[PDB]
Amino acid sequence: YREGVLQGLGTDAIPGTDRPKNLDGALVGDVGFDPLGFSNWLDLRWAREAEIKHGRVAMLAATGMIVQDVYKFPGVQKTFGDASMMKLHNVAVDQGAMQQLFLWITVLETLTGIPAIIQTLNGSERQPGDFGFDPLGCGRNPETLARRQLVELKNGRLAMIAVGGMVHHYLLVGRGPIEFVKNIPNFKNPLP
Amino acid sequence: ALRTRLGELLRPLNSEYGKVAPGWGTTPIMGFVMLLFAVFLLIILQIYNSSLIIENVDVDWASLG
Amino acid sequence: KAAPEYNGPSFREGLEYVFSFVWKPPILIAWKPR
Amino acid sequence: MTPSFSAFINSLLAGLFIVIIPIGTALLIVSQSD
Amino acid sequence: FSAAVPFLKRPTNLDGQYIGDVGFDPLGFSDVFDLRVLREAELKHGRFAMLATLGFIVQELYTFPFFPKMAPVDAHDYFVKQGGGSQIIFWISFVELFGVVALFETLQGKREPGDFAFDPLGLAKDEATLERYRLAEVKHARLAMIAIGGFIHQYWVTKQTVLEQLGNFKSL
Ligand code: CLA
Ligand code: KC2
Ligand code: KC2
Ligand SMILES: CC1=C(C#C/C(C)=C/C=C/C(C)=C/C=C/C=C(C)/C=C/C=C(\C)C#CC2=C(C)C[C@@H](O)CC2(C)C)C(C)(C)C[C@H](O)C1
Ligand SMILES: CC1=C(C#C/C(C)=C/C=C/C(C)=C/C=C/C=C(C)/C=C/C=C(C)/C=C/C2=C(C)CCCC2(C)C)C(C)(C)C[C@H](O)C1
Ligand SMILES: CC1=C(C#C/C(C)=C/C=C/C(C)=C/C=C/C=C(C)/C=C/C=C(C)/C=C/C2=C(C)CCCC2(C)C)C(C)(C)C[C@H](O)C1
Repeated sequence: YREGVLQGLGTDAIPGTDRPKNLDGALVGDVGFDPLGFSNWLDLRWAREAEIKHGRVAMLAATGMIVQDVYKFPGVQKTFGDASMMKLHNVAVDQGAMQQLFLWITVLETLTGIPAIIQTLNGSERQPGDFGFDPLGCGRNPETLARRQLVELKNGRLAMIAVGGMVHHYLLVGRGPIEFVKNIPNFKNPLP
Repeated sequence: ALRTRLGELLRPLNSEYGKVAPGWGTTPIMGFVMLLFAVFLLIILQIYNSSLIIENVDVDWASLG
Repeated sequence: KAAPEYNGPSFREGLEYVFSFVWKPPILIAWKPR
Repeated sequence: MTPSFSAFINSLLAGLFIVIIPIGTALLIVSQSD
Repeated sequence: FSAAVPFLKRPTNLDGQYIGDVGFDPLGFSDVFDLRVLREAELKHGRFAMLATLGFIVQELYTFPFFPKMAPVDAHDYFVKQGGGSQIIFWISFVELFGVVALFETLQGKREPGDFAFDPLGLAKDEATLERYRLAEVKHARLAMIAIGGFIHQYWVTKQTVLEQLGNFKSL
């Protein structure tokens, strides 16, 4: 609904084959690519709630491996040694950082993360993925928010693939996002 | 039916026969607690079976002293 | 020299009320489920 | 955390993600579809 | 439409009748137990904490001469044995028998939860002043219950009393 040309009916540009039936103009960012009909049995409200949160973690994770090979905060260097991104999920669980990023995130999801899905499942007004966080009102302007909702999800659909790639590439060869772009060859194969 | 002091004392405990909660009620909580109990039973079984060796848990007679 | 009529629970029931103080106080009724 | 405990937790995860999650997904996907 | 959490809906029985209500009942404890019993508890925990926080601070700066000088938490142990502990338990228990009678009254609806009718110095002049203060107490009780838990755990780790730790941060 930013434009029907970008999303929604008539914008199914897979050879259309009609359109996955449950999928329709209403859900944001629908081009109708549902080969496996997941929409068919599924609650697209948990389905739509589930896609945006995976997208937001990944855009945040991805900004992260990229801004971690490129920067480390005051300190970090002395602890953490200087280590690639998966090793951090093994050292951190012991320096304690991560375990105090699962405490507060668990507190986040339990207190607000789980009621909101139940309300969306219950038929409560909030749309899948709406936590009503708009501290600076880019959202306020109604026209721009519609562009943002299509923007938010598309970048998240992109980031989840990129972060999945960053993690896949590094274990096989290289270190991190920046370095893998840095060394093109399978020439050096630094171990994970 | 004989009425007794102890019978009248304990009568409300045996009063709501067939009273049920609607639908599924607390079934997910029961399933979660059963899953935790199953995990606990697996842990203690593998500890006794010596397939799970926690530090300072010597499953042996020599651990008595 | 007041003398109340006390048309109320017999002496034995009062001893029971006093016993119910120690085996049935109202401490846990407050946490009854709804 | 002995290597034995690590094997136990990963065994729980694999059983969840290779046995429980795939089979359960299929039953919900095909039950709802028919 | 909970105000505190815009996303979650207001829990059904948190309607602002009790002051201190921002609709924050995410896990829905309100529905399962009587709200009136819960307010009694909020304030009763808060009241112990709001006092204890003062004590950890005072016990650190000064201790009466007859008692040996000890860190605030250490004392739970000396006092278990000197026998002071029993006295502070006996009395707080005695006050509480009356508290059981008070609660049962709240359940019968004849007492506002948390009201022991103690305003000796008569600070509460008007029904608005009562609402202002009553909110303040509920806010302080909530802050204090968090802080007392902190003073204790930080000592269990730093092994330093709260004011001393602030002076010498001694980061892990
Ligand atoms: C044990 C102390 C205690 C008790 C009995 C209550 C009781 C109450 N509160 Mg209060 N509250 C407390 C502490 C407490 N609160 C603290 C510390 C804060 C500050 C965060 C608040 C902030 C607060 C607000 C803002 C509001 C209430 C409200 C309420 C009422 C309804 C919510 C409810 O049922 O909560 C039940 C609470 C419990 C059963 C205690 C939690 C026990 C859990 C299961 C254990 C884990 C808790 C843990 C500390 C939190 C996670 C932290 C993580 C690191 C592990 C009820 C009278 C609402 C109200 O006024 O309605 C009348 C309201 O709007 N409370
Ligand atoms: C808000 C920005 C900021 C972030 C996001 C951040 C994250 C982390 C993480 C990741 C979770 C770890 C693991 C970590 C650990 C250490 N930090 Mg900290 N840190 C930040 C700020 C500062 C400043 C300003 C200083 C500092 C210090 C140290 C020392 C030194 C002691 C040593 O010598 O061992 C250690 C070990 C000092 C330093 O050396 O910085 C040059 C110091 O001045 N940090 N820090
Ligand atoms: C879907 C997951 C995924 C995504 C989204 C993704 C994106 C990008 C982008 C962004 C557009 C670039 C620019 C890029 C570049 C390279 N990728 Mg790559 N990539 C992904 C997955 C894999 C796997 C599984 C392998 C791989 C490889 C390489 C090599 C080879 C260098 C070499 O031969 O040494 C180079 C230059 C191989 C490698 O890592 O060798 C161990 C290898 O098997 N990637 N990759
Ligand atoms: C509201 C809400 C929820 C919630 C919540 C929360 C966050 C509840 C948290 C509650 C807390 C933290 C209650 C803390 C009470 C602390 C007390 C009573 C301390 C007493 C100390 C004493 C008596 C002492 C002492 C001492 C003194 C003074 C000095 C020493 O010498 C000796 C000694 C050690 C004896 C959630 C989200 C869960 C769900 C929900 O939907 C709604
Ligand atoms: C911390 C931790 C670790 C970790 C970890 C992590 C973070 C692992 C994360 C891995 C992720 C995110 C993998 C996903 C990769 C993306 C895939 C497979 C999709 C590709 C797209 C495809 C195939 C098609 C797309 C497409 C569609 C749908 C069809 C049409 C066209 C097209 C657009 C191309 C360990 C596990 C390593 C262990 C360590 O001890 C600790
Ligand atoms: C056992 C022991 C003793 C003892 C003892 C004692 C007194 C133990 C008591 C410990 C206490 C009271 C711990 C408190 C934990 C409270 C937490 C984590 C809540 C934080 C608030 C949060 C997370 C707020 C979150 C929030 C924020 C603002 C934003 C989001 C919304 C909201 C959810 C409202 C001794 C000392 C007597 C000695 C003896 O030898 C042994």
